[PDB]
Amino acid sequence: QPKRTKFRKMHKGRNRGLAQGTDVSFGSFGLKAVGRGRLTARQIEAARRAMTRAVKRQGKIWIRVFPDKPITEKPLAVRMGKGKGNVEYWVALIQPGKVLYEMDGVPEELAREAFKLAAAKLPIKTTFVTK
Amino acid sequence: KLHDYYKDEVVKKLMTEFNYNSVMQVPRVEKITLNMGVGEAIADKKLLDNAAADLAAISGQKPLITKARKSVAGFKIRQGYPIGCKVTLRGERMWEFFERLITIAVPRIRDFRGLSAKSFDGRGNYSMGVREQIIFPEIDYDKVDRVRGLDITITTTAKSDEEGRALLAAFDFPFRK
Amino acid sequence: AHKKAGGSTRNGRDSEAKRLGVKRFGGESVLAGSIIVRQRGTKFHAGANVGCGRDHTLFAKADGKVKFEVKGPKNRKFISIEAE
Amino acid sequence: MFTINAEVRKEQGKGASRRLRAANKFPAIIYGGKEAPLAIELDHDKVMNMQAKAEFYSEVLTIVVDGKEIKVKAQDVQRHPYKPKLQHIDFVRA
Amino acid sequence: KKSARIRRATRARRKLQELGATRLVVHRTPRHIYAQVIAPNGSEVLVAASTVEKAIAEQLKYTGNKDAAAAVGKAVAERALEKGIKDVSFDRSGFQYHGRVQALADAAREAGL
RNA sequence: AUCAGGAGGUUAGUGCAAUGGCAUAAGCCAGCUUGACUGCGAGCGUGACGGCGCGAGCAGGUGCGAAAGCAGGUCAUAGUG
RNA sequence: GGCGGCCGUAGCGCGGUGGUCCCACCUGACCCCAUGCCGAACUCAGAAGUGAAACGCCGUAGCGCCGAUGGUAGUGUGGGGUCUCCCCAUGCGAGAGUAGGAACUGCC
Repeated sequence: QPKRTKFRKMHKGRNRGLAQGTDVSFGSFGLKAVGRGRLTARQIEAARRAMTRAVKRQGKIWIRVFPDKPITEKPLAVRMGKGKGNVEYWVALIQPGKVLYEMDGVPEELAREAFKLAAAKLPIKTTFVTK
Repeated sequence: KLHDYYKDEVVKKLMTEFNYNSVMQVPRVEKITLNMGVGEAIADKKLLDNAAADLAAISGQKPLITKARKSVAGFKIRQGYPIGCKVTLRGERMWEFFERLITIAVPRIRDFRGLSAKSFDGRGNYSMGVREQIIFPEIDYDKVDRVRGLDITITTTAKSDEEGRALLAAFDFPFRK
Repeated sequence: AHKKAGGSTRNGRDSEAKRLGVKRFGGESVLAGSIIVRQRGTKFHAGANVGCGRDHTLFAKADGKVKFEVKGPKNRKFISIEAE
Repeated sequence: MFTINAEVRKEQGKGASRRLRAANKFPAIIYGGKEAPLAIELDHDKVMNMQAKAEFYSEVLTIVVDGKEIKVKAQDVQRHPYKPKLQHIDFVRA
Repeated sequence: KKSARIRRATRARRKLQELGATRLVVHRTPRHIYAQVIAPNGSEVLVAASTVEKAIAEQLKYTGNKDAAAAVGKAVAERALEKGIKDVSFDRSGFQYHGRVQALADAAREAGL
């Protein structure tokens, strides 16, 4: 699927947004996912809102990858109208070795349980990384 | 005459006791622009005649009638309407009209003040404020209809309020505080 | 009137350009090659364009410009057979 | 002062490197100003556990290549993708 | 190609380089006048003479007039013919007509160039 | 609105749908002036095929320029049978 | 400052310092000559005053550009397996990184 964006027509809005956590200090942690895959904005919200709703203990939870690749669909016959932007909103491109969610935290992992809850929402076997 | 000493003698002195720097920058040549009073509105097709007719007596040559750039904007302006009419030139002329202007005929008006308010604030271009009735040694006393009163400007490249005006009060008076 | 809808060029036809002028045999003073019109300067072999280089050779004939900013638009300095 | 054993990179290549990584060994390059750069073959197991210790990059590592030490410090470490391991590390004589 | 700084000042001339000959630059100073016969590839000056050198002969009046510009042309050209050059083009970078440069050129031909 | 100063390769502008080119400029302003000349060839369009077009000479001559030089209409590619 | 050589690593910014030898600024416009409106341009003349803009030297490598020592991803090419897919052989190696050059050289 040739990477896409817009410069076309305006579609729906972002189901995501709340970056959460404080960004006064930049860290280098994360949660890598072995395997490339396209994740829609919605599923990203469910996973993000899953951990954020569990890491009430603190914060410093952040995400680097965001959906920037639109995908249109077409319901009915066919013969006039390339594609409209429906349920299929922006989608993020994840690399075989890309870090998605990283939380600035020293060995006190209380979010591993949160990342686990989210790891069951995105279609891809993710693994927990300390580095 | 009394004008050459101001660019070799009374220029180093005003740069020693309260400056401490080089020789240049304070103060050159470059033409001096002499604008005219807005002739628009006053009357109709006229005044332009008595104009350039009196502005050609105190100096040489005659003003030119130039228009603006044909480019309509957000204002009531047509295409091809004489406006501005400005002409400035030098070479060695703008040096004497700084003598016979502030020496004679003044103080010699009728009700001259003496104290002037702080014209500029943080710039170089000063200011002015003369009335309509003036008496000059280079103008007839009885034969001129409609008295004219044009301002007087001076371009300078200063950097601070002080260090300046100290050269103006070196020949052009009065000026009390 | 004015233009709109941002984009690159604007689609055309099939490129009409060749590359005549062996410049290693007989060569009458004329346009050596064909791609873009209007250009002067080179009076002999002056094949010189950014890259690995360029070249031509042998042919005694005064003047001989190129096509334009293409196959060595730069103007070198003289060149002929070996002893015309 | 961590003491590690190593050799010299003769067959410099990705193919030869993979045969070493399979035997728990990875390449490395050492430089030191006037000293001519040198590519060696360090032990994977050892270095891996030693690089985990922060002080690893601050110590004057005593790498004994073949039969003699060199004494250098760690700079950067290139990790492997699909399998979390050491791919290549840079060093500087100290 | 783009226009070099020299081409932007149009002081040079590529049309005179395509021939493969020499030039006859005419430098002018509010005090003296100079002329040279420089050849391509750098600033190779074969022969040259200054109006100040004209005094060596027997010059009295000023050296910043027209009659002086013509005297220099005859000198620079005379020395040129002694060198081995016959033809030469005029190269006056920025100047008016009928000026001192014209008198310099007219003087060069008077010699044999 | 205008004018003065500073920053500013230029995103301006250049007739036209776009790309490419250009600033002590093919851009702008002003002045001047007007080569859109005649005749005849060589070359260019994988693969032969006309009209037409274009680049580049020669012979004789119009315009402008000091001259080289520039033109076969308007920077090039649609406005034709 | 004069006078040469090499002669696009001399694009473009920036620093120190020196010669009243030289040179722009500057200064003055009587005249040749010239500005459609303005000796500003143009052109001519003298040199009070500096080096604030040249030039001679010489100190930074930013950025452009031209070379050199080291190498992962990517990629050329031909066989292997494998659900997709991936691997191997072989010629190189993104781009990052370590360095070279801000003139060089003779004479008065």
